[PDB]
Amino acid sequence: QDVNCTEVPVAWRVYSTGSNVFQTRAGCLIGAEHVNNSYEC
Amino acid sequence: SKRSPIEDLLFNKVTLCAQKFNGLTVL
Ligand SMILES: *[C@@H]1O[C@H](CO)[C@@H](O)[C@H](O)[C@H]1NC(C)=O
Repeated sequence: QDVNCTEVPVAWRVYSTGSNVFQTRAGCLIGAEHVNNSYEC
Repeated sequence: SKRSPIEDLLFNKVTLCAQKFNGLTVL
């Protein structure tokens, strides 16, 4: 939450960097891919 | 903006910092 995540890996490890990283208003999410479609919530 | 003239007038009157400190967050 509320963290620009070019610098998360500063503090079981795949979820710290690498793979695909996404930027949302609340923060950013690691471990999910951002599709271009729209669905029910 | 996708608002209406009345909605636009309303949103321009609500107008009256506090970014983050001492564990104060706004979701
Ligand atoms: C996040 O950081 C990168 C590089 O550190 C910068 O290019 C980007 O504009 C920043 N984004 C925000 C929302 O601060």
